[PDB]
Amino acid sequence: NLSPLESLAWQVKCLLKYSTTWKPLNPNSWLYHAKLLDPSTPVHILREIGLRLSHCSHCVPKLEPIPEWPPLASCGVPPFQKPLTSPSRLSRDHATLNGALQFATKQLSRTLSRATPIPEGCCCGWLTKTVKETTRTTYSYTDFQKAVNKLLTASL
Amino acid sequence: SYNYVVTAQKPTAVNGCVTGHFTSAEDLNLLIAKNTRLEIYVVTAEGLRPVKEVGMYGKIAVMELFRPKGESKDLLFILTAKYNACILEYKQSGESIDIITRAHGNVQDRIGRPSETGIIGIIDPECRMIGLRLYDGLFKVIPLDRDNKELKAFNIRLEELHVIDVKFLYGCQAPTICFVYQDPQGRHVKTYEVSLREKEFNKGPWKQENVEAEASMVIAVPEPFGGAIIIGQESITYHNGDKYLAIAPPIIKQSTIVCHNRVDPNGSRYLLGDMEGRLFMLLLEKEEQMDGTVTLKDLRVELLGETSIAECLTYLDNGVVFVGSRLGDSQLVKLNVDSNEQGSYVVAMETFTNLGPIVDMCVVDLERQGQGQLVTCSGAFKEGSLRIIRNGKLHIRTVPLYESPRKICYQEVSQCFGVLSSRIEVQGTTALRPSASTQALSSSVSSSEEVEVHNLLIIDQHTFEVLHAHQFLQNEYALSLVSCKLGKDPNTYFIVGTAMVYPEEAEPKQGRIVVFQYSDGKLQTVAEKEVKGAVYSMVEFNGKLLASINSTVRLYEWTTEKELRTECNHYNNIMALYLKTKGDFILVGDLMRSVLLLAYKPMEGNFEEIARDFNPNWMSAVEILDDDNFLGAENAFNLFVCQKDSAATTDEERQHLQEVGLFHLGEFVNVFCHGSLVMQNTPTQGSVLFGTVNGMIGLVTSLSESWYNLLLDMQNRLNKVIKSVGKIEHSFWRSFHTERKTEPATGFIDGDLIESFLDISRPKMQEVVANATADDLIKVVEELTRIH
Amino acid sequence: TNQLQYLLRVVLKTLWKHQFAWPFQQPVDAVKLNLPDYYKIIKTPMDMGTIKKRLENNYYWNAQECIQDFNTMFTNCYIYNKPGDDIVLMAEALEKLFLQKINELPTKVSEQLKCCSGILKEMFAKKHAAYAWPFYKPVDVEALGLHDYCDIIKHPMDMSTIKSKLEAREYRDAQEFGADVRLMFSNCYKYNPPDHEVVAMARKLQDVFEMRFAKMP
Ligand SMILES: COC(=O)C[C@@H]1N=C(c2ccc(-c3ccc(C(=O)NCc4ccc(S(=O)(=O)Nc5ccc(C)c6c(C#N)c[nH]c56)cc4)cc3)cc2)c2c(sc(C)c2C)-n2c(C)nnc21
Ligand SMILES: [Zn+2]
Repeated sequence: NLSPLESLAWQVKCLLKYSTTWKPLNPNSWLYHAKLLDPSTPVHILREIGLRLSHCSHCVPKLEPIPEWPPLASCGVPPFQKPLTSPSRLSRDHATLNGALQFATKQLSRTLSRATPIPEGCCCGWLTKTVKETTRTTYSYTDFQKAVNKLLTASL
Repeated sequence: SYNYVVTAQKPTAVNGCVTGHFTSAEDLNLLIAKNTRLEIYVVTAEGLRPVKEVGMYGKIAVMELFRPKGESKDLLFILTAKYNACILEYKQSGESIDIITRAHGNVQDRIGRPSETGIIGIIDPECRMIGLRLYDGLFKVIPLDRDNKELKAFNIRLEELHVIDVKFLYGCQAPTICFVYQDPQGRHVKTYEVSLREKEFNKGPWKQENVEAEASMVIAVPEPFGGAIIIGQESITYHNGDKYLAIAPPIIKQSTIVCHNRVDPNGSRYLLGDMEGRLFMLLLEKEEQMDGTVTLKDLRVELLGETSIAECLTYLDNGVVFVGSRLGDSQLVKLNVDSNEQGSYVVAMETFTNLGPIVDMCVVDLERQGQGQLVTCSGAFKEGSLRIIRNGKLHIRTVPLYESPRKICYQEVSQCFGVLSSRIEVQGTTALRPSASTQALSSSVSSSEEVEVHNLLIIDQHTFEVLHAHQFLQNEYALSLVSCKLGKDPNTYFIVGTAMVYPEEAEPKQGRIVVFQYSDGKLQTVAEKEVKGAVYSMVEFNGKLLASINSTVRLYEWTTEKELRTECNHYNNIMALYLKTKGDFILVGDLMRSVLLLAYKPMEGNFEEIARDFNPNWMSAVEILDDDNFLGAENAFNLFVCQKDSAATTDEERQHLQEVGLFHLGEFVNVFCHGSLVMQNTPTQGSVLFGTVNGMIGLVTSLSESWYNLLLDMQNRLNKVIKSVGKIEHSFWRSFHTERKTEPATGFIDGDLIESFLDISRPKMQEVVANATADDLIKVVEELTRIH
Repeated sequence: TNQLQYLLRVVLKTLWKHQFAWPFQQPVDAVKLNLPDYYKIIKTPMDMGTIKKRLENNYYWNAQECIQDFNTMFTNCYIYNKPGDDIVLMAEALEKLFLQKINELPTKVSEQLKCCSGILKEMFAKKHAAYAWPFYKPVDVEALGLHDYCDIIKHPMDMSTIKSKLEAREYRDAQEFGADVRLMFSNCYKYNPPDHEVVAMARKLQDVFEMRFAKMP
């Protein structure tokens, strides 16, 4: 019994697949590896759309891209390669960050270092109508993200 | 927007030092470079007499000394993290002292990826070339001749990309370089000849050979011994042609080695720093034969004692050794000839005040006279402490804790600080040394390889004695703390957020929110709520407790039954680390999505996501200057001001938070907190004080349009007069700079530059002000300096 | 036996109604589906409908024969396709749901218009709402960006319009209704390329519609 939110996310993903203006974030981006976005359940497409990680170029032509991999200063791991520096020196370097960023950096460095690269008009209006008709006539991207925000807030 | 950023306490961490005949051929100088500061000392039998301190516009990351032929005294080579490079000479004329720039230039290539192990700089002993390694797979050489006053470089391809360390060798007909490179087969040493004619590499004197997996340092021995020593995690080796020697003493197998220096110009004795504070000495025992030649026959390592955790060592004279530090106090030590009552041969002489790495700070007034006082956690591991700072120049008390501090919060109702902390124990676990967590007047525990254990300490304001210490559950890490009064309850509570940890989990799946109370001189639990995640921060919000659990930002209400109840949620973030509040608004800072702004709606009961900033940054700390101006800092050593756009034509343009200001601070910012350090009962408005990893404590205020325009023109006028040391253009130093984009500075007045106008001579002031008078501007400077 | 009955009446019923069931409910018609290499890469094609037929007419001799059939159905989809394909996600979800459930395994014109109204009401049921939803309402030329759809198709149609016409008795006889429905499907066929998944859904719904309408009085 698929949940209502999963069913809606599934329809969103399937319909969006065929839009030539939809530009999803690169599936090899670090987010997919550090387990910050679950790749199994389809719901993550909404979470992306919530954060403007995935966007429609027609509505948003000049969005700054999200970096593929974090700068090594904040994770200490180069792209898909074990670090050169020994663990002890890394640990001594992370002790300078504050209490919270320290834990975040430790988590990221403990996770990414075992990653493996995975070998690889506008439909917004109807999507926004489907979402609102599920939670409750010309729209754009803004009114899509604003609706997905409320759906997530009231669903998860 | 407009702002004004000034330096209050200059940085005090040490990240590079060198010794040589700099100021004169007769004297001996110890040169300590700290971030954007360059300190000069002269050694005497009494001690160190500082002669000159000069600030430079660039993070000094490579410093070296060399004496080219024809010069009566050494010359200084400085390369900053922004790839400004210059060669300096110490020029004295009677009582006046000047630092004159011989040659300067930039060596930044258009494209490339900076190496993991950081910038490396090395010089030929014969002074024919300057080596550098600024990118993977490229070696950047700089011919050393008087002609090359613009520092024209030329590259040379490197066969292997992953270079760990590289050094020059003594005694070769042409310059020779040895290094360690890694490949799938393992780690190997190697050699080349750097031909200055062909501008290319040639095969070197001896062959590549395998080394220990952790081989991570290179030392070049002088004549006659030859060769280089490779310092590893579990063994040490000496390689020179057919000669080969190794030693694996168990003494050093307990901890890693991080720094080294040469004691005897003949290369018999070396000092090796240790991460636990130990200070080993390395002895090379020589041997000779009938041919009259000299060769090595054995290696010995012996332990001398304990010192501050060392980032670099150096020898001056009569056994006086200087130990710089990035995590503690910079010490001068005496190396005696006999063990001193305990097996230690080491004795301290003088200790220097070091503040960084600040990891938290809160502004209070213990005198209750309206006078400011900063209390700052500082240090790491066995050098943790609290530095109470109050205005006089500053007075800096100290309180060792012998364990890592993380957080602090001031609680007036009972007049005691609450401090989190963490020590290090070795797996049953055992303690390594006494620490506040077990030296307190009273102790209790929660009961609802190196492994950390975290404690919450209650510290009295009058005596800073450790009143009590509470130990958190096994494997649990305390992350955030705050003191507040909840709802209608008249009590005052400590609230601490914790996050469980396990090896397999990539995102913590368990945590706790714990409420403590302090009365009758004792600490006890009152309320605890289990949550599904870590807790990166918590805040007092109009009587309600605002927390962030993993990506969600949550709001809790304090019932009359002494429990926390959920009010409303939020889920539009990657990982919410930082929080701040003013009235109703909330300024959530995320891991990578910069600053998010909310507004709590009382008559509806939910958060309204009124804006965002979309540019990707890696935030470190965020703070609010007013209802509509937000300040934030990122590991790129910059500051940027986010402002809710006032004029917007569409709904979309009201979602963007515009980055209306950009400034390259030159320091890793680590925490913000409102407050000030002068008596109160003027151009600038407001105030915010922020710590740094390098110890630099700074102040940020707002400016009215007119003052910003005036100070911008004043700043531009100064750069045409002030002869910056190293000839680095000011705008290039203060430009926003990252991996992605570059931008000129806008919206921030460079405080340290303006104050310098107070030093220039009267003719220089007249030329500065030309097209008004100096005094009508000296008053402006005076009003500005009074804020710190 | 008991396990066969359990599979037929619990697992089969559960998997026959799931929101991801429809694509696997019929043999893989490669010719229509444009699958060139499919019939060389798999030697034993299998589908849920085959399993239901075998269970209902006791084609099996042992219960595990049907379990290996389900596993083969998952395996063919896994082998032919690559990670990241939607069919792969559907297969994974079905596999995990099956594993969850398997653990419990024990040890006369008026007559014609009435018929057409019944058929159209059937097409609206949740029984087919999984894949019949694209046609429930007129295709919006603006809310989906199809600029040319106004030009390429000259007679838009949708199930809601047909239902309204029937409620208004606009259809003098059932032949007009049949022509309208076939036009509704043929427009989708004509506009889209054969690869687009919408066509797959249209073919499914039209198969159901023909199976029902062939029995018109
Ligand atoms: C891009 O806009 C257009 O185009 C024009 C417009 N678009 C739509 C529209 C577009 C797409 C979708 C949609 C709906 C569902 C799915 C879906 O669930 N996708 C999974 C899948 C994948 C392959 C197969 S399979 O059957 O091909 N493959 C296969 C089968 C079986 C087996 C065993 C295997 C196997 C193995 N072993 C390997 N492969 C296999 C079967 C199923 C995908 C897309 C829905 C709607 C649209 C309308 S009105 C309206 C409101 C909308 C949104 N609209 C109509 C009517 N007309 N045009 C349009
Ligand atoms: Zn769009």
